[PDB]
Amino acid sequence: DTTPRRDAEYPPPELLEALKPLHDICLGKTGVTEEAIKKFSDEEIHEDEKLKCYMNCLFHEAKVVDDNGDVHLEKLHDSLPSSMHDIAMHMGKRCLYPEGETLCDKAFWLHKCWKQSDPKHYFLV
Amino acid sequence: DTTPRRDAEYPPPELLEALKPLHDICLGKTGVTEEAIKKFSDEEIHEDEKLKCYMNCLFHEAKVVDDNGDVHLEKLHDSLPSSMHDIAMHMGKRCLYPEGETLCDKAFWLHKCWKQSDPKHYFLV
Ligand SMILES: CCN(CC)C(=O)c1cccc(C)c1
Ligand SMILES: CCN(CC)C(=O)c1cccc(C)c1
Ligand SMILES: [Cl-]
Ligand SMILES: [Cl-]
Ligand SMILES: [Mg+2]
Ligand SMILES: [Mg+2]
Repeated sequence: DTTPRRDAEYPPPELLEALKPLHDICLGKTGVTEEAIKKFSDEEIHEDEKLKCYMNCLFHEAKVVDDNGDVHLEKLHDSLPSSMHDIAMHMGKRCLYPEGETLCDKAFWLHKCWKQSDPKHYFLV
Repeated sequence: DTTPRRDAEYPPPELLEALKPLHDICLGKTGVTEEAIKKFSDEEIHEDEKLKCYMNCLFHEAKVVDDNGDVHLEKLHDSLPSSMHDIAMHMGKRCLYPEGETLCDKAFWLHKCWKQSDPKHYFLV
């Protein structure tokens, strides 16, 4: 099943809460719309350059990046609730090696790869 | 459970069979001993420089490397039987980013990291 799962247990409320201030920071900086975030989360994969940089910004603000600003998938995994560790692993197992010229391109590459892999459990806020 | 699992079912016999010709090639190329391989597989981590290159050679001969000879973990995962997929996932989840000067160093880094992560299922032939 590919329908996004959105209920009281998933996405983990603690992760949603933790992401709220990072959302404020990154939406402020990039000027992405809330609509574009919601559509990417719950509807079709779509192209929006500010959204790509919004995705990069969340990784940077969450401190899940290396010295070059590239996503460090282990740091990212560590930062997620343990309840979603297995789902996350499977979502990212064919998404190890982002491609793209810029950090925004590579961040978007990751989100798109995850959403293609597990659209039910992929989300973005 | 940290003791190496060695029985008629695991390691998968079909994988051991497929590895045999690669072992012959790579031992010839690198000068590692049969004993050094068995010791690393079943006994303790140890740092034999020819073993490290043997490890690198298997990745090359198995065609699970990128254009620069670095291990491509997705390619590697796809080369393993389904029966090992989950074991390999967990074994590698904190071994994503090898460290080392040479390709032999990085290959050893991976094997050591896998063996530290799951010495029950880690093996080398
Ligand atoms: C270490 C986990 N992993 C390797 C398979 C990942 O790609 C991974 C890490 C964090 C978050 C997501 C969605 C995937
Ligand atoms: C894609 C699987 N993976 C990411 C978690 C790995 O590190 C991985 C891949 C192949 C073989 C082993 C032992 C680990
Ligand atoms: Cl889509
Ligand atoms: Cl798998
Ligand atoms: Mg020795
Ligand atoms: Mg050296």
